Amino acid sequence: VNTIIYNVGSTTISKYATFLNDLRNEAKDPSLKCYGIPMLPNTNTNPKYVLVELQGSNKKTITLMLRRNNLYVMGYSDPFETNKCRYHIFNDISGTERQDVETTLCPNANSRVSKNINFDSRYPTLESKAGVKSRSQVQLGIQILDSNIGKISGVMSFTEKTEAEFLLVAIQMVSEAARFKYIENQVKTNFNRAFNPNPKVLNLQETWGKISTAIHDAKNGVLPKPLELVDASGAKWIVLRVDEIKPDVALLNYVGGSCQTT
Ligand SMILES: Nc1nc(O)c2nc(CNc3ccc(C(=O)O)cc3)cnc2[nH+]1
Repeated sequence: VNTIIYNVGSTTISKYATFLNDLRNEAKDPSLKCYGIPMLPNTNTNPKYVLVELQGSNKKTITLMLRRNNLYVMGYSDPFETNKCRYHIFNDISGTERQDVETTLCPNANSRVSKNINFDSRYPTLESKAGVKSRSQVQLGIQILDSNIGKISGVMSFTEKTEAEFLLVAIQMVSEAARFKYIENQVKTNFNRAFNPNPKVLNLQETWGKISTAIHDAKNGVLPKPLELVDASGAKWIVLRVDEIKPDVALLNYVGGSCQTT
């Protein structure tokens, strides 16, 4: 498994771009692509994971473990106490995958410790733990991510709110930013400040699977049926072609079957 290292304590937008660029290049299937957009790989493809080491300020680091097939965060780890590696697996991880999060995050079986994420990765759960009806109320931003890392990295006890807040922010600035060019650009336009995720960034996150299927199944560039998304103002946004949603998409969820590759 490879790890993409990103210095959150000291960056520029070009470094952010390079980061996502490296995570996409690593996550994507070396050949799967529909309409010129890279597609994630089939679950049987190896490696099945990719790590993202987030280096905050004050020597506070957190490593994220992502599944390559759908870019989902399965858990995270942080340097703890002396030679310890504290892994936190999402509660929606099951079977062998739970051993995979533990061993892939903390290879040294001798010094690794467990600290379970007692809830799933679904936004409504994360939002509920963060104590917000919508993640739109939790601003995203570099300095913010850095600050959330510091509240967890090495700290024995943090609340589910503190934890959910870190997750919400990290999930969107990492995997959601990698999945969508639009989301990356939003972060870069507000690189030096805190910003609330707009209706389009959130909708994109919620309709990624549909968009990916729709584009995979697209005929000549025509979406099987009209896809109803929402723009930045929160207005209805009906897409009929791949050219209309493609600019905002960097990676497509793995969708089984052949497709118009270009
Ligand atoms: N990076 C990452 N990691 C995960 O573990 C993860 N899990 C999910 C499932 N849950 C959800 C819940 C709500 C919505 C939504 O409200 O749009 C979309 C997906 C989605 N997106 C995810 N992204």
